[PDB]
Amino acid sequence: SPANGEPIIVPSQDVVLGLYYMTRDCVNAKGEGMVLTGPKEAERLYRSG
Amino acid sequence: ARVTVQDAVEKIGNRFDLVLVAARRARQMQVGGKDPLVPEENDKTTVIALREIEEGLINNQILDVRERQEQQEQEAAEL
Amino acid sequence: IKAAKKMVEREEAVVWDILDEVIREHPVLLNRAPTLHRLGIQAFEPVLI
Amino acid sequence: VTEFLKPRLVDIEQVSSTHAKVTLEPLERGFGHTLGNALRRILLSSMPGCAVTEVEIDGVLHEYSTKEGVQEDILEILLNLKGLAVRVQGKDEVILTLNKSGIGPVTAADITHDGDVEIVKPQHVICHLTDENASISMRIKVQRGRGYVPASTRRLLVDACYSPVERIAYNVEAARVEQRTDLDKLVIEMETNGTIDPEEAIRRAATILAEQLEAFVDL
Amino acid sequence: FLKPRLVDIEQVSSTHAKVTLEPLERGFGHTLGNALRRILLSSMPGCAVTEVEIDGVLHEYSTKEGVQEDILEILLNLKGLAVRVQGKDEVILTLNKSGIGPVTAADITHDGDVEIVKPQHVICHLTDENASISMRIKVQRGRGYVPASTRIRPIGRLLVDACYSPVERIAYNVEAARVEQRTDLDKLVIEMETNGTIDPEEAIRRAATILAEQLEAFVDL
Amino acid sequence: EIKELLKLGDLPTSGQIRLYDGRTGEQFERPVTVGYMYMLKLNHLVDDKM
Amino acid sequence: KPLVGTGMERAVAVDSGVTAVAKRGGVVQYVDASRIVIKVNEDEMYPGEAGIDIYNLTKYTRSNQNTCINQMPCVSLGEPVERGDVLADGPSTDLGELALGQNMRVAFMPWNGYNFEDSILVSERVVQEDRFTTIHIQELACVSRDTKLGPEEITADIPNVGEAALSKLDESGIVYIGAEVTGGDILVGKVTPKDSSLRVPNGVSGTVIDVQVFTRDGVEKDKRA
RNA sequence: GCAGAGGUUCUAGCUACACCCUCUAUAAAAAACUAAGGACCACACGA
Repeated sequence: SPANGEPIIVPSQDVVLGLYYMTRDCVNAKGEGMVLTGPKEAERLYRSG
Repeated sequence: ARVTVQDAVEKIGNRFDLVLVAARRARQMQVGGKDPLVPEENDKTTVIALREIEEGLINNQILDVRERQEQQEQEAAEL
Repeated sequence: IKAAKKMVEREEAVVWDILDEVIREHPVLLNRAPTLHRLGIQAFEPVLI
Repeated sequence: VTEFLKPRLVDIEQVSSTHAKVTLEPLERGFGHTLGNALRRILLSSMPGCAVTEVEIDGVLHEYSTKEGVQEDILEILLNLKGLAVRVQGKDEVILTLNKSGIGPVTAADITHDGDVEIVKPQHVICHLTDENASISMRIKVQRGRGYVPASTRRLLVDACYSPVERIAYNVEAARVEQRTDLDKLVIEMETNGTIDPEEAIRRAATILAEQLEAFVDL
Repeated sequence: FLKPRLVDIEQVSSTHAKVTLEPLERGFGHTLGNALRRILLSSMPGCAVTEVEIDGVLHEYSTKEGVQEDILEILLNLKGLAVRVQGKDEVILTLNKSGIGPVTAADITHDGDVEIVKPQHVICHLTDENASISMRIKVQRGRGYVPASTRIRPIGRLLVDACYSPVERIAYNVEAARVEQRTDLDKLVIEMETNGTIDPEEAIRRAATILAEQLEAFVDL
Repeated sequence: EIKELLKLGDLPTSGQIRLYDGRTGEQFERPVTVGYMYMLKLNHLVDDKM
Repeated sequence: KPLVGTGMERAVAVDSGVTAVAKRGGVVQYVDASRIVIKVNEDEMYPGEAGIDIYNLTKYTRSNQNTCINQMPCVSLGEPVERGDVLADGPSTDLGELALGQNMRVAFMPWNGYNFEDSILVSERVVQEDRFTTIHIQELACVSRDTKLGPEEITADIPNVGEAALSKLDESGIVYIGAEVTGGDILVGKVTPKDSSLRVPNGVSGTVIDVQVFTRDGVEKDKRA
């Protein structure tokens, strides 16, 4: 944006809530402490439940 | 098709000279008989001009060179 | 132009695929009515929906 | 009444032999998702396919330890085993013996051939050795199970990657037919370990799903 | 991989009935459940009416005399007429009710092939013994939802909306059946809710058939 | 009062159900509110403004 | 009806003129989609020359905002009504209550951004069951002016028009009641002395329910009139 | 096809933004076709 160096194309309200729900932590959740072989394995684990 | 213009402006780095040169090039490629010196992929003249720019082939001085070459070839057949 | 007007007024199937042909790389200026900053009128490659 | 448009593998623009991108022609609305999700569940859920399931390190016995020369932690010489894509035919519970000393990485090519057991990534660097004297060894037991199963469900146990596929993602999007309003263009972008081709992975998943439908198959 | 097979079509009613498959392998439970539910709700051959012809009514917004209901909501009632065909793909049904009394769907002068499944579905209330509704109801086949406009002629024709969707509510519920001696064979049930025009067994048969046919897009036979 | 009315029917008191997804066919975590809001339809249609 | 109202919607639906209220209690002698005949009870009878009280309902009539001012009888042949009762549910009314919109299952969750900021995401089930369809009544006035050398005459004798143009028109230049007219179609002749036919403005579509032909004295009504 | 007229249709059609052919003072063998269009104030609002 020409007003300030802050970008104007910013995730506004819903996508940011989804990301916050994604990028968070609860000390007890199904399959915690597992060791992953890369982010692709993390996606495979989550989509398999 | 294409999305951005940064790879185009980076060599014409006024972001306004880009518009003028690619506009006259798209003119010579649309109303003129010139064929695109960059492969065409069902893309309009504007993105074709941008692609011809990004490939380091079409710039302001190159366009002037083409114009005066056409002028010389025209006046060579008139003599 | 009379024949073209008739063809586009009937919106034949030969008109839709030609339209999607002419909107390949043709930006359109979206615009909000109470525009204040210059980020209030951008352009996009319109997709026919 | 029953006429339904069917695509024919319209775009199979495979990037690399371990990552393809299948994109079908427009399908009737409500079918792009019903096929993408079905294939996703089949692929992330269950296919025949061999992978490591457990390993007995010769010198190391606890899940949390470390032996000199191997700067990689034993937990990491376990992740690299999860990444060890292995294909076997006929034999199921085959045990692979790894044995190498000397400075340098332990490539997957160092595992002895052990009959018809093939490794698709010979240059898979499991762990690095910094000492000539250190002779690392183990008995990695691969198995041709069906579908992913972690170690928490069930000598050192490692998670299993029985499914040859590693990443399934279908991003269905609208397509067009000359009159039809909105038909969905399914886009399956999918990776694999390399043991089975991505196109072949999709074909085998479709085969499994169809074979689970043969009872009610007609015409 | 054990294949699923129909084992129960328990007809809890005429409007709806659950269909259960005894064996299903781990993971395939919800897979088949969601696939079948989606393919049933989306695409199943319906029979809802498509065109009505009142006797002395020109446009659908007119009001015939004697009927306690205006023509528009008579059509609104008709678009949910639970009817099914067996031999035809389109049929024109004639109705001639006379005298005071609600016009139940049983009054439709049906043939041997086209048979209604809800003979109590009231269409309109006649409120005069000297007034008589007369409808030439056109019934077609089809699938999904088709509005009046998006179907490409005389004055009397009233183009009603189409609702070719025999199923109204599908809900699968995987379970745990201890088949033989192998555990984890998740028994699957389909608490489908049709409108009485499609056999639940035949509904599942056709849904699986279309799923296979469209899945044969990338596989040999 | 609204809680007791909910509990009279064979409905959860918390007012939230576990809406299974229509496409993935998988349970939504964090059970979501479901109820019958009285939605109007405003006169500002689109076919008179397209 | 609103599944959760305020109890006073009945008051706002009876006080307004939308709902034909029973100014005289009695038993419904003859109900119809157009008229309601009320047989007055003995107690509410006028002394002599008594009888019935015909509540002549108003069917589809153009509103001011081009909505359907429609009335539906909510009673049957033989159901008693009392003073101040409600007989015909007008526009956006149900059994005497006020029902502006409808009600359907609503779930509060982000569903793949389609309800991103404030947008609703209605199901195809709403449209399929014809839940939110709204009648809109448009009006197309057309006049016949005192033009020199012959006035404006409404005749089907339109020139430079094919049989498609004369299809929806009658033999006197006026469209039949109930023709599925669409954009550009002709409805009224209005031949001017030398073709000023009132045609459907582009975009608007749908049936034509009623044509009214006013006429001042001094000119004879044509065939459709 | 640039200044006019005529032609097979349908009063009239010469590029009027406009559609075919002829020539510079003469009218017909010929199918697809036609019209250049409209101001100011009050009110309900909506973003």
